[PDB]
Parts: sequence; structure tokens; C-alpha cells
Amino acid sequence: AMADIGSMKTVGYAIVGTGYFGAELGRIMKEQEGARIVAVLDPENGQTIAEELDCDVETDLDTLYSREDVEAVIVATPNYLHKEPVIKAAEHGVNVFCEKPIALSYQDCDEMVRTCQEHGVIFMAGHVMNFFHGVRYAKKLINDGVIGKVLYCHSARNGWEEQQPTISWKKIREKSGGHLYHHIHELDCVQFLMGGMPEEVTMTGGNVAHQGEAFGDEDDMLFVNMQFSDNRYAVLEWGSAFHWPEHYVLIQGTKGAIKIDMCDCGGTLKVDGREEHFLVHESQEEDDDRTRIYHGTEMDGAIMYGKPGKKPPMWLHSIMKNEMKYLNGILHGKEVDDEFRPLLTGEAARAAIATADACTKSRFEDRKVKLSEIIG
Amino acid sequence: GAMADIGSMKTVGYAIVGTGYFGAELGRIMKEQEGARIVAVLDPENGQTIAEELDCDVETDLDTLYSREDVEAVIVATPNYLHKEPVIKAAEHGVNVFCEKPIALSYQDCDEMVRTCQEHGVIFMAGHVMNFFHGVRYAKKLINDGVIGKVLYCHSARNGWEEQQPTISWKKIREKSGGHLYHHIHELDCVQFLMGGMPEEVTMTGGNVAHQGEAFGDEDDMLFVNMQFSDNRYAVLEWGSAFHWPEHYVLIQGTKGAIKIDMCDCGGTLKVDGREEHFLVHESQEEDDDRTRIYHGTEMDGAIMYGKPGKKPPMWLHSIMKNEMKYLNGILHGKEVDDEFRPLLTGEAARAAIATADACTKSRFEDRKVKLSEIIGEG
Ligand SMILES: NC(=O)c1ccc[n+]([C@@H]2O[C@H](COP(=O)([O-])OP(=O)(O)OC[C@H]3O[C@@H](n4cnc5c(N)ncnc54)[C@H](O)[C@@H]3O)[C@@H](O)[C@H]2O)c1
Ligand SMILES: NC(=O)c1ccc[n+]([C@@H]2O[C@H](COP(=O)([O-])OP(=O)(O)OC[C@H]3O[C@@H](n4cnc5c(N)ncnc54)[C@H](O)[C@@H]3O)[C@@H](O)[C@H]2O)c1
Repeated sequence: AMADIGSMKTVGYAIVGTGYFGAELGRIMKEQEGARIVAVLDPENGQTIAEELDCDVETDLDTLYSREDVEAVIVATPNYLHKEPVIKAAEHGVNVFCEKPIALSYQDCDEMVRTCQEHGVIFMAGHVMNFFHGVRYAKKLINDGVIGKVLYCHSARNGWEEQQPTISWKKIREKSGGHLYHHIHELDCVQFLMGGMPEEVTMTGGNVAHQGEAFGDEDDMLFVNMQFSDNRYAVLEWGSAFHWPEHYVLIQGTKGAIKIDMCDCGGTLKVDGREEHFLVHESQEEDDDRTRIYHGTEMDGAIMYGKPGKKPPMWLHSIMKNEMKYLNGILHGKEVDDEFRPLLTGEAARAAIATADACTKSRFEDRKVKLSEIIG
Repeated sequence: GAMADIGSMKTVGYAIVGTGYFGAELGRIMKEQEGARIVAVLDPENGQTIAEELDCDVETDLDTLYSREDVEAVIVATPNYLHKEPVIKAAEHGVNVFCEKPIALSYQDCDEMVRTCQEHGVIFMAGHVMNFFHGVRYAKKLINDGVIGKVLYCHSARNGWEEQQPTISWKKIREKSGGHLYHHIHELDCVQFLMGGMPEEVTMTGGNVAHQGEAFGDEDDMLFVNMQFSDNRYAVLEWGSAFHWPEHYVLIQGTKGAIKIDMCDCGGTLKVDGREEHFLVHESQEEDDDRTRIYHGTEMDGAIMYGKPGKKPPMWLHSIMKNEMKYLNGILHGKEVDDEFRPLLTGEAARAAIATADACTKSRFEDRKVKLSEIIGEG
């Protein structure tokens, strides 16, 4: 509207990593008012996406970020290649949006957050599950006291992956971190719901059914047992060797419970002997579409993993728009909502990777691990 | 049966030690079995009443009871902490033993009970009655038949919401019941049956999160167990009484498919090769649906599901008690023990259940992962 003048500067975005997710974030951000995609860097797919978005290609991160028209960057490289794009952005005074998992070590994540703070640039952690209607609603119910004190969260993200003709980087521990880091969404969600990191974790599991030359080396079953301060608990399950598919977050408090189901897609509140239902995504059509995708891909979860040339489904495209609108607002000086502030302070980024590192160490060293061992 | 069953059957004389909710009903059931007689009961509070109902004698002393010429076997249905002396003294008198779960509240006790019965050459049947559920027998058949391939992972839950009762049952006193883990050991025994024995290593976490008014009972109301089995296999087991999202099931996941035994929304599911099949957990669709009705009635307070003297087990439980008492009576009339039930007679399922429960307990109290070798040694 006419009243927007004063607030509608064009923010120039770079995209580093324009595959499945980076190309689609670029498509979405290009459509946002006051945003332009000026340049992309992606050795394999940059030329193709630059032609689609009508923007430039760069090949060197310092050259890209030295451009006067590059003010912000969306970092959507593979999980193991987030650090250099973020560090060099901060060194050039470029504002950062970074895909999950922020990094595959706490040291990397800590350095990325710290370097952005030292250079006075924004660092937004792309923990997109926080934008789900169902998650926002669960947090509101908790804040409103509807389920009393949260005692216990149980998450699962369990399916069956068939042998593929090729092994994606997403299946290789050194490149993806495996399920715990690639699917860190659930861990971050539980930490948001329970008010931070646990004190101590145990993780068990292994590669039970995907060992050999035709498979990646990631664990295909992971089971986390978290002990929080003040006598509270969480159980988190992941993997790719489960012929009983489950994907949900279950929240149990002194007065009620909340389930966010992403397989039979929908939210349930139990309180005082009644049930209420709520949407996980932004419409019944989005929830029902997600249900159809899970039912259609039951015999092989590998089909849900993005790769260059593929497009995110309806529910994911829709929340990516919400998240890119939120980022664009922050970069046009809209005040950070309390609810999402931990995605900008570094607190959620550090907490997610600290706990993931503690779980990893617990599983590989076969012992309980205190978060203090990771964070100091 | 068969043509060979013609002729009078030898009567086996049964004692019952503990005739509360469960012992009184086991007596009613065994009395109806051919070739079985209930001859005497010992129960300080309820023995006179149950003996009048079953038309049998009352004893007050275990050695006197077992020295009776007519006592050949005993059903031990005392509270969880009072199983050892009735079993040991039965064995010392050459009396065959059926013992309620949990066999005992320590591995030392359980092991001594098994060893003493072996020393005296008497039968010792572990009353792990969940092995007599139609849906558990069917799940085992599917697994043995290779339908779901190698079992990789079992997940059990037995989670509800219990209100504090005006007066506290022995079942809520940890030294008397052993708390959820031992009083509801059914799920732990079920997982170990399906995964072929004890795990190598366990972790248990939990606490009294919502029953601070009952802290004197020293029981956790939430328990979470993480089991690591040999050859890269796992289990997760949940229990407790502070869960406003009720769940009671055993989920079995293998290389080729999965089986769920649901005891809340009562029914079995097989998932394999892109299809689902339904099967019964109990003896009929009516028994499953009755169990579902019971769980809907107890959702706001699971405390009402606990038996106490004067109460009768529900239909599904009466049915498996009949299955189990018929099995026991057959063994005591010289029927050969099936491979399926043999671990209930060898001591192996009894020792495995209590060994793992003790390891879980130690893990929770010491706040660390515990190897089963700490309990059982290096073999
Ligand atoms: N919902 C979500 O938040 C969501 C979903 C999918 C993926 N992701 C995240 O998005 C990121 C990318 O995953 P994806 O699904 O797009 O993977 P993808 O394999 O589809 O794309 C990765 C792209 O990175 C490019 N690339 C590789 N090395 C590079 C380098 N050095 N510099 C620049 N580009 C490089 C590749 O050429 C490719 O185009 C990861 O962090 C992943 O975890 C997030
Ligand atoms: N397998 C199952 O499905 C199932 C279900 C319920 C109970 N049980 C088991 O049955 C046993 C008894 O539980 P319950 O539900 O009947 O409890 P209950 O409280 O109803 O009955 C316990 C009985 O033990 C008697 N008793 C107490 N001390 C005794 C002693 N020293 N000698 C003899 N009798 C004594 C009491 O008088 C009472 O009659 C326990 O092992 C319990 O775990 C098993």
C-alpha cells in the first residue's frame, strides 16, 4: 500500500546452495516485496537456477559477498558445508539465514553464531518446524497453562528406506550427520517445548539393516533418552529401518496432552476428558496432502528426500513462504517476535547442535553424556 | 484330547498361598479343571472366606500346609515381595510350584527360587500370563514363520494417569510391589521373549514427576528403558501413571514388516508388503472390545484397574488365567512342555525378567548405563 513507503527498500539476497531447497527458497524470496535475488553460488546447479531467477552467478564466496548489491545470504548447501558460507558472509557484513542443521559440530555452530555477533550481522537459524501452525498452537496451549507443566515429550520420525541405485550425500554421516542432524527438527521442537537443553542424554542404536556397499553409513535406528532439570524427560526416536511408520511429537503435562502427528496429519489436545483437533499446517488441504504423501511412500521413505530438480510438496512450500516472509521482515526492520527470537539470538542453534553432539558422543562412547561436556 | 484320554485321571491336590484378587480367581478356575482339586489355602486375611467358597481347608503354617499328604502342587499368589518363602518351602516338601509374576523383587531371590526347585526336582512354572494372550501366541507364530523377518526393535508402553487413592495399596509401595517395572514386568518379559532373551546393556530414566503426595511410596510414575541387544538390535520400554495420553501396546519391527499388539484400542495389526491385517489380542472380538471399553472407563484414573480382594478379573484376564491354569494342570499330569512355553519351566524367562529389571533399577538409581554382566556375571 502507499503507506509502505519508507519501509520498502529492496534487500539484495545471495543464495549459496541452489539445489532442492535453495532453488525453492530463491523462487519464494524473489516473489516477496522488497526482496531481490542478485546472485547465486552453486558449482553444479548455479547456472541453471540463475537463468530461472534472472540473476548472476558467482563462483567465489569472498567475490560474491564483496558485491555492494549482496546484503543478505540464504545458505542452503549440504549439512557439512554451512560453515564457510556463514563465516565469510559475516566477515563481509552480510546478514545470514542458515538451513538446518546449522552445522555438524557444536564448535562449528558456536563459531558461526559468535562470528555473526562479532560482525553485527543477523544470523537466523532455519528451524522451519517452529513456523508450523500446529507447533505455534502447541506453544500457545502450553503458555496458556492448558496442559499444566510439561513433564514428558516423545518424538518419532521412523520409516523404511529401500536400497537406492545411488547413495545421496543425505545418507552419509560425514555429509549429513545422519538422521539426528538431518532431521534435527524434532530435537529442536522438544527443546523449544521443554524450555532448552536437557542436563544429560543417552542415545542407543546403530546400522541394523542398511550395512554394506549399496547403503550410506548413517545409523538407521536411533533412540534418545533425555533427562531435563526439575524431574522432566523426553524420548526421541529416528530412522530408516522401521516397517511401522511414525512421525509425531507428543507433549504430556500435569493437566493434559498434545499430539502433533505428521503421518496421519493432525493435532490433538486431550484435557479434562475431552479431545480437540487442530491443523498441523496452514489448511486442511495441506494436512490431507501430507497424509497422502506418507501413505504413498510407506514402503520407501527415500522418496521424500529432496534432490536438485525436485520441488517441495504443498505443506513445505507453504511454510517456506512463511519463513522467508519472516526473514524478509527482519531485514526490513520489523521487530523480532518473542516466539521466534531464539532463532535470531543463537540460543536455539547452539542448543540443537550441543544436544545432537551429546547424543552422538553418548551413542559412539556407549555412555550417558552431560550437556556440560559439550558446552563447557 | 485323544483316544488315550479315556480312563480316570489322577487328581492333583493344589494348595493356594495368597487368595486375594488373583489367587482366589486362580483357585475358582483350577477347581473347574479335570484332575485338579483345591485342597487347602493359606491367607491370613482372606483364607477362611475363600476356603468356604472353594469348599477346602485353611492352613496358617507353610510347613504344615506342604506336609499334607493331599498337597502335591501350590499356586503362589501372595504380594510381589512375599513369593520366596512359599516357593522355597514347597520345594523343600517336594511340592510342585506355580508362582505369580514378578517371580521376586531381586535376582538373588529369583535365582535361589529356581535353584532350590531344581535341587528338589520339582516343577517351577513362572506365571508370565501375557504369553497366553491369543495375540502374543499369534505374534510368535508369525515371527517363527519368518513373516516379518528378523526382529530388529520392540517398543512397549504401559502409560496412563492414576489419581492418588484415599488409602494406599501395597501395589503402590515400591518395597512391596517393585513399582511399575516389576508389578508390570509383563511387557519386559514379552520383549525378551520376542527378542530371544536378555539385552547386553540397559539404561532406565524416570522419576516421581506428578505424585509428590505419594513420595512415601518411593515409586517412579514415569520410567523409560533403552535396551541394547546382541547383534545390533534394540528396545524401548515405557511405563507409568503420570501420562494424560494413555498407551498400552507392544510394537514389533523386523526386516520384512511389523506387528502391533494394542491393549488400549484393543487389537493386533500386521503390516507387511504394503497390506495391513487385523488379528485378535484375546479369545474373541468381544474380549478385545470389552478390554477397549475397560480402558475408556479408566482413562481419567487407571488406579481402578488394580485388583483387590473381592474384585473379579475382567473377561480377557479370566480367559488367559484359564489358558494358563489348563497348561499348568496338563504339565502336572505329565503332558510334555511345548518349546513355546519351555522357558516358563526352565527358569530362563524368570531369571531373564528379574535380571533385566534389577539392571534397569540399578541404572535408574546410579544414573548410568548398566551391563547385564553386572547382575549375571561373564558366564
Ligand atoms: N525443510 C527444511 O528445512 C529442509 C528440507 C530439505 C533440505 N533442507 C536443508 O537444505 C540444505 C540443502 O539440502 P537440499 O535438499 O537442497 O540438497 P540438494 O542435494 O538438493 O542440494 C544441495 C545443493 O548444494 C550444492 N552444493 C554442493 N556443494 C556446494 C558448495 N561448495 N557451494 C555451493 N553449493 C554447493 C549442490 O550442487 C546442490 O545444488 C541442507 O542444509 C538440508 O538439510 C532443509
Ligand atoms: N498375572 C496377572 O495378570 C496378575 C494380575 C494381578 C495380580 N497378580 C499377582 O498376583 C499376586 C497377588 O496380587 P493380588 O492382585 O491378588 O493382590 P491382593 O491384594 O488382591 O491379594 C493379596 C493377598 O495376599 C494375602 N497375603 C498377604 N500376606 C500373605 C502371606 N504372608 N501369606 C499368604 N497370603 C498373604 C492377602 O491377605 C491378600 O488376600 C502378586 O504376585 C501380583 O503381582 C498378577
